[PDB]
Amino acid sequence: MATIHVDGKEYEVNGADNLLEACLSLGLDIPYFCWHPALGSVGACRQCAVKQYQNAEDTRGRLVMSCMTPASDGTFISIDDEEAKQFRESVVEWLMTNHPHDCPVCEEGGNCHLQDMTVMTGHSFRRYRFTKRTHRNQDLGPFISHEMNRCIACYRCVRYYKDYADGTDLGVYGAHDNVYFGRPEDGTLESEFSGNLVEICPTGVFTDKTHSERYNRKWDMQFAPSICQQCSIGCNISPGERYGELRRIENRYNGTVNHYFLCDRGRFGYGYVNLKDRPRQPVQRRGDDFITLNAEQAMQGAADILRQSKKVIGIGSPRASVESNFALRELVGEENFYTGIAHGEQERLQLALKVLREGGIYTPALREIESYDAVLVLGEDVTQTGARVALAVRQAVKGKAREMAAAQKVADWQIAAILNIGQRAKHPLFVTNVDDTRLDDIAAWTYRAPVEDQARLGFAIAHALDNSAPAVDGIEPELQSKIDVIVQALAGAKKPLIISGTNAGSLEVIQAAANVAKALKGRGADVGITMIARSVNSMGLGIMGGGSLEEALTELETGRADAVVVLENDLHRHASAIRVNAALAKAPLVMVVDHQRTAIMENAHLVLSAASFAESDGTVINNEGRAQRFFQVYDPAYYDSKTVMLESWRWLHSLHSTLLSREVDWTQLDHVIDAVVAKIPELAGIKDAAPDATFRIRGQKLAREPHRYSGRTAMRANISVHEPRQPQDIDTMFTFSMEGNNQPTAHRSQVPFAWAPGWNSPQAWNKFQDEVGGKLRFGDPGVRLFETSENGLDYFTSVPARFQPQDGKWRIAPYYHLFGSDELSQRAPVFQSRMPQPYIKLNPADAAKLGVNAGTRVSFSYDGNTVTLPVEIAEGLTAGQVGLPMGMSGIAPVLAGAHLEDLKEAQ
Amino acid sequence: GGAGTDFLTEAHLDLPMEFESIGKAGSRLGTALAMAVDHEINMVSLVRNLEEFFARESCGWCTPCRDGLPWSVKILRALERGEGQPGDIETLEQLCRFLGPGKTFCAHAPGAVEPLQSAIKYFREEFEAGIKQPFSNTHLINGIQPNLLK
Amino acid sequence: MYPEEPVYLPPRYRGRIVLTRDPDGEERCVACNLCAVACPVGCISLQKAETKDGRWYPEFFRINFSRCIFCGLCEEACPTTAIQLTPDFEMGEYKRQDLVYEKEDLLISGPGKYPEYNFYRMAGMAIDGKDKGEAENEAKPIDVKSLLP
Amino acid sequence: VNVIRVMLSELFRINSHLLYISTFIQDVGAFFAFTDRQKIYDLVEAITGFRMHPAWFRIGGVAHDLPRGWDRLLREFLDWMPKRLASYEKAALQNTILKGRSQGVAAYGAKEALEWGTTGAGLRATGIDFDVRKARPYSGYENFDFEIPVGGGVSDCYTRVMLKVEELRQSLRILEQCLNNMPEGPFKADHPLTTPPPKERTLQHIETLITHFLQVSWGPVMPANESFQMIEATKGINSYYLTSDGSTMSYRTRVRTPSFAHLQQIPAAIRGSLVSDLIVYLGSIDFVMSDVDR
Ligand code: SF4
Ligand code: SF4
Ligand code: SF4
Ligand code: SF4
Ligand code: SF4
Ligand code: SF4
Ligand code: FES
Ligand SMILES: [Ca+2]
Ligand SMILES: [Cl-]
Repeated sequence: MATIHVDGKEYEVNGADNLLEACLSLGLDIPYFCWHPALGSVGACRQCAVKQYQNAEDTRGRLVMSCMTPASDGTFISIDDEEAKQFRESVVEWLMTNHPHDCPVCEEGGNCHLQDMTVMTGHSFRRYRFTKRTHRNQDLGPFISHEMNRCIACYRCVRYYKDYADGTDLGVYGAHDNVYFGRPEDGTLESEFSGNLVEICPTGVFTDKTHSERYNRKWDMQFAPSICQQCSIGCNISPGERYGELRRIENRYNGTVNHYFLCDRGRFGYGYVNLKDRPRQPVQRRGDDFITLNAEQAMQGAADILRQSKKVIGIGSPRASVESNFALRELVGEENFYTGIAHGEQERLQLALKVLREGGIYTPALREIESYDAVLVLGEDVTQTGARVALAVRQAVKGKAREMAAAQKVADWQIAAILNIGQRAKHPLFVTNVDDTRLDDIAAWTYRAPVEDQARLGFAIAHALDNSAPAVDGIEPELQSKIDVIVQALAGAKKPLIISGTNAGSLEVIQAAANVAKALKGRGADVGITMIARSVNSMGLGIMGGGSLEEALTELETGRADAVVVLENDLHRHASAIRVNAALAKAPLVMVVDHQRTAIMENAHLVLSAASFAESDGTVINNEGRAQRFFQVYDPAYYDSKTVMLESWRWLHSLHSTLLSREVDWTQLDHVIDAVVAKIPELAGIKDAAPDATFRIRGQKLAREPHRYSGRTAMRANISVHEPRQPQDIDTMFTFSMEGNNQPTAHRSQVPFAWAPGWNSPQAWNKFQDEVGGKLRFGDPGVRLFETSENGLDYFTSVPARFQPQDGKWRIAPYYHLFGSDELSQRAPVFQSRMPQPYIKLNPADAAKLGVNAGTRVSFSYDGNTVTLPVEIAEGLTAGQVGLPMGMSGIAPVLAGAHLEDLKEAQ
Repeated sequence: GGAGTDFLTEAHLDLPMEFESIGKAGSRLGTALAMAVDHEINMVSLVRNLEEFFARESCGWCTPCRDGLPWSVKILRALERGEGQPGDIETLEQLCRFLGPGKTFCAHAPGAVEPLQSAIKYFREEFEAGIKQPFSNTHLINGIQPNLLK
Repeated sequence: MYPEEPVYLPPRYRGRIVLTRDPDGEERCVACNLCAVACPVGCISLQKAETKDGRWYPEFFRINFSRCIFCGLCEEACPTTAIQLTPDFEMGEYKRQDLVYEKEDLLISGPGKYPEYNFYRMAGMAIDGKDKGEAENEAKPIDVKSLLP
Repeated sequence: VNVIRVMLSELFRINSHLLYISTFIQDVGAFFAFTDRQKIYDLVEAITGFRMHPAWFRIGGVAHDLPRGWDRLLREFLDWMPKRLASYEKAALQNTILKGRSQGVAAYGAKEALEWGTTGAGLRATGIDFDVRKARPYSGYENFDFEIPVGGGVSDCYTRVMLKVEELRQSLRILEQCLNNMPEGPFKADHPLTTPPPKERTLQHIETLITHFLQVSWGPVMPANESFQMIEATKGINSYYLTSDGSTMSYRTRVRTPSFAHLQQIPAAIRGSLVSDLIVYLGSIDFVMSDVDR
């Protein structure tokens, strides 16, 4: 767009960018701290100084800040000007005057932007001889640690936590050189995106406590490109391992999905992988005797029983991969494969898929959501189910300021100006839930009502946008006025966005959202539809299909099925525990393939030690239908040779072979992928999700370990002074070593970790992108399985009737918790403190009627079981409804929409 | 005209109080409210007072003004206590040039170095009397022979 | 002659590697893993651990002297003068597995060649004994709520 | 640093020659290296802490400063070798057995030396005066007064060994100038890329601690370029062709070693002679298979 002249050499850059962003994207190295590709430019640290000349004849220019200077055409700048170099070194020296001598004992060592810039500025000699300022630290909760002494006052944390994530508990206090960055008081950071501070802070003030316990330097970590498995958003992550334990989860830049930010559940909810109660070897239960078997013995014995079984059924899971679920389907037969999900959950998931695959409306990617000008969330508590979508919705709401600023011809990178021009102006946002939501602060209106009433609102908005849409009866004049504001806001929007999901527990809320989106599409609008699922591969299981858990249980209950192979499913989160336990007790053979110790395992005849995402390779499909491949991070048997933790697809494929040929076949991942694409045409893009195992970079495999990995001849010396053979990988293109390629210019899309000479901090992603803040140079990884259909679905004419409280029955309202609702994350120990204490929420009036107050324990019966829970008062909750923490052990997510009966004060 | 204006001498007393005249003299008119310094006042202690104010009135937004002014105050305090070490005046002058217009985010620091640079320009002898000790920022670690830079 | 007549080894002789303690009797090691990465053979393995006070220390420290080349790159890399090559040359063994030394075979009871150096007296990280502002060239914490301008 | 790096180099140049001259004389003729070699190792051990593989030199200087008392040890050695050397030459000069079994064996002229890449005493014996220390001065060798022993046109086994004896005398001269003119100042350069940085500052200064941390961990980042330094080693011209791609590790490290070329000339210089002559030739060529194979 514009022609600039840096140090004589001429370059073509976008005039809409700043010189820092432009030159960094050209590969030129300019030190910086306060500027962030996502937080914009402020001009505080004054580190990106560059000399600027007025013309080609100017020999005496001026020092300007590249981040606050436009990359205009005809710009003459010099990064190597002696004065610029001297000033840039002086800025670092001033920051080093009051900097603590705690490199050896800080957790950012080797991953510190400040260390990288000190060296880049060539400042190795101290002249300052006076005292260094000190600050007392604060408690910031169980995930983030505080060390204010290591601060450089770049203001990045407050700009991200408050201006991007919209948090309210982080701030800047004090004045002059006594500026302090932290909470107004000691306590837990309340932002669901507080973890991103560890990568945002260029120093070691904010660090990860989950890693600090078993801390290791970045050069000693074995990393693998993986997809987060805690919700359905499918964020790219870089899990790291040392000594056979997952040590930390870092963000993997996906310019199409999570870009630079993750959420707390995915960043700090991995400890379940390091649980010491996990199955490590195949075990058989003979009466009350447990026998540890080997892979070969386990396959032969199991196939022998399966060969003589009348009907072998298989139960899959939304947690399992596409390959793992497919392997079970082939082992038991498509007719005998059942999705381990409740009938209702499957119906809602399939309806959500039909909308995205046959609705004729585009489904946006996580980053694309930040470009819509109006958002309607129907029944989905995103902040607690798909947190990263809530962060994207926040950036979308901030568009009004950006539009207002562009009208005044203000540069897109000048955030301060954009914010002042904007003030409290925001794009229209409307959220509906059974009670309060975390997005209520930026929402124009929040409709707190039973799921049925929330759906009626959707049908109503649709009728108002298109009379052809089914009309709703019983809307009170007061609500109608509120509905009109939403209709005008969506009608006036140029790019509207409708967001729903299966977490509401209502099929109507998904149908209502489909009608609203169809209405806006008919009015010729760039409408977008987003559906939030519940697990990492919920959409994948939905595309594959199968019977329900209820139908699988009935087979075992009628006795028609004698053998049940359960795959990575506890079954108690999808069906009654009494029913599942009884059904599994009538089966001659019960085999469980899971990587976690579940309750159903207690009465299983055989338990196969499956691997977790860290020790496995496979493909998962996110809510947008993007098939993304995860790769094995480390070999589980490297340190403990006895460990026999194999991928679920490998276990099931080998069993199928032993059942048909009496011989074991541990195939390669590519073969299983080829089988899926051939048998299931819908899951065909999974082949292009990532290159095969034969992919190489100039003959070199991709590497998982940094080039300075240490301990090669001493890490396992305790077990044997004889160094073990490098674990070999036949499934992926990654080597379990450093003898591979991790070049920032390697023609690939899967980057295990970001490192570039001179850039050891997360700022090294800049060298792996086409343009800083853009996309990976050779494309972002992942393939959308389906495109927008040419034709759409007919309007759903099933408007539900208004909710009516019924004496005795108590509608269970779904309350979700980022910390607690997910199954695996709750197993992680660091989450115990963050997770909420057990409760039941009641409308103040209902509590008064039952003569109970806050704290009063109340007894109630569900599946023939009396449960006691402390009462919490929820004013927003409508009467006739009770609030329960969905997903929390005991409260199965299926309880949503069910009814409690004998609700009374306990004892 | 102000604590943030460059000091002028008796020779500049015959200059008209206009924006251009004082600017050419090497200072700024400012508020036109002048202040007279008598011979009984030490320039080092006077500028130390000025810097102590300018340094604590900083808001803390940009490094040059937030971490550079506090350094000068410490050097000036050492000089007035007779504990100055060689290289102090050079650091003061470097600060004056690197905290000048354009380098900082606003003009608080550009004007904070105006009194300092002028005092060193017309009364350097006062700043020199301060340096009485040899330069040393390192103690002697036993077991490690030091790199003797010459 | 040997072994009846001992051999004079100069003070800088690069021999058996030992972990040392600070003048206060505490281990000088902070488990930063600088000696290990700087090691050209990879014969050093350690894991960071923290005392309730907040002091970093090696939960385990392993040196495979079967691979060690006694180059002193690790001793040159400590920011704490904990790892030091001492003047000792007699380390012959019968089984190679016994050439794998742990902290019990490395941590001595003294400061070693460096007599008086404590990194924890230079660090800004507070530990039992040294609070914020009690390190070298360190001012005392000034609260942001202070009344002084 | 220049004078320190010359001093240590000349100590090892004497050590290697002593062993080479001793072995040749022992086999061909009838010079105890052990004793004289131990005295050198004692000074090297006092300075480096190691004997055969000092690994003391660093990028920007030497790992530590000269240990207090180095001057005493050096003076003692420079007062012991003078006489010991006199014995070494006398033998070769008057060992008729050596002269008879070495003179006119594996003889080659300038043309053969140039066509086979022969460097060191072999090249000088042919009369070609090419010593890198004088031809392309490095490490401040131009600040030292020494002569290059040159032959008279024929590189035979005897002439090669005799030049190595005359080299010992010149090395002792450089070592005396190092002892009497050791400069006072830094043992490590004041450059941002000196590795590791002065330890005293690393132990007490954050800026130097940061520089050390990264230089000993990820490594020193060397900007993309190609460098080359040839030096006069103990057996001939040794060079390092280094290529950086802008990282903390070399993209290519080519080590040209003189021994590899000296072993390729053997077929052309020993053809027509007897096996006994070959064994004498193998001895006259100061060579180690580690230098040949790398
Ligand atoms: S923040 Fe960086 S420079 Fe500061 S002590 Fe920690 S690792 Fe060192
Ligand atoms: S805490 Fe981190 S992000 Fe915040 S001002 Fe300090 S260095 Fe910058
Ligand atoms: S939004 Fe979902 S996929 Fe992304 S980090 Fe959070 S839990 Fe993981
Ligand atoms: S120069 Fe202005 S913006 Fe910068 S620290 Fe001083 S008062 Fe703040
Ligand atoms: S011995 Fe020294 S370098 Fe190694 S981990 Fe301990 S403190 Fe760090
Ligand atoms: S002396 Fe050398 S080889 Fe031995 S542990 Fe230290 S760095 Fe490694
Ligand atoms: S990065 Fe430009 S002023 Fe800080
Ligand atoms: Ca694998
Ligand atoms: Cl209604």
